[PDB]
Amino acid sequence: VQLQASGGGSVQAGGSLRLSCAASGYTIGPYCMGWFRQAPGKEREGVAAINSGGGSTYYADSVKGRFTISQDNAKNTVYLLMNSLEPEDTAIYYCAADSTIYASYYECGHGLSTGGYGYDSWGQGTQVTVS
Amino acid sequence: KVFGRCELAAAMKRHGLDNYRGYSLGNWVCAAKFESNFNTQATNRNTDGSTDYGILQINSRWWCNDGRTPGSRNLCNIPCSALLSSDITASVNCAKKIVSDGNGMNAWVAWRNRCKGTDVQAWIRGCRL
Repeated sequence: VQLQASGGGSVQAGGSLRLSCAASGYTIGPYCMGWFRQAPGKEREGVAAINSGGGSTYYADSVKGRFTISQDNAKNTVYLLMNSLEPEDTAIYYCAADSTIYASYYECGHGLSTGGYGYDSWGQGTQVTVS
Repeated sequence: KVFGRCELAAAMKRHGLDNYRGYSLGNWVCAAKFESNFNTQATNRNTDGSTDYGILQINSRWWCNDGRTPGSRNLCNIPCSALLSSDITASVNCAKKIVSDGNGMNAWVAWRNRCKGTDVQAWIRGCRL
């Protein structure tokens, strides 16, 4: 697939931003849609994920209670509402997807803490800056 | 029905799984071992309300219909109950559809973690095939 996202930008601490992402090239999947981020000079890390089927959500402890991931599985899109943003949230945010249609139930949150394992598709990256 | 190792191997071979999509018979036997311990009546409930069924623990939000999650897919076009039968035909036919869509057996995480790269032929060793 090809993932394209929009939204983000710069905002003052305590502010809010909403990221959007659309997948193109799928016919059945994806199975998972999620968000990862990479701060300056750091390794990429997971932020949130959602199962296209069922809508179960998963979040990194660093964003629990402030971020909310949602989707529109019929249109292969995913969203990330970011409230109570802080300077430490500044980073390049990536939309990602897992195209594998697992046989048994698969928790999309698995890839969040495993270096994005399973997520085979990635967006180009969208800057989020919190002053 | 709880199959014996060789009994299941023989049934899977009769149903054409040996070397299906490039996976020798042992891969399938090993996958069934770690998914259901060879029990056709194995089921597991998930947080989204879906259920995994049978020897290969096939999920109801994608592959079969159990009516418990309206709007879900039924890619194998079968009632999930068919996956619990002592007759493994339905499970085999669905597994063939799953493994042939482009992800191979990686669709079964248990297979990837416990079977992939091992001496899978060992699972059919000593069997009358």
